[PDB]
Amino acid sequence: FQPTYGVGYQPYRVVVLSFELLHAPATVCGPKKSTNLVKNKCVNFNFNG
Amino acid sequence: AYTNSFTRGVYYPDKVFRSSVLHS
Repeated sequence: FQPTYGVGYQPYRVVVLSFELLHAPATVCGPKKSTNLVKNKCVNFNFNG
Repeated sequence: AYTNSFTRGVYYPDKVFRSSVLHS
């Protein structure tokens, strides 16, 4: 690689974030505030997404 | 030497709970 080359020949850094978007327990999350838990009442909910 | 495997070697195919069901 030389900076004199045309953009087709220029270096690109590439990253591929790969997700195991499984049923299995999550070691990674988006930053979100957890509420406390609730029971025996009709609620909207989110567990691990 | 060789032998019969009988009904060995089933394993939980996915990390999901299921109960009282015949699952394909």
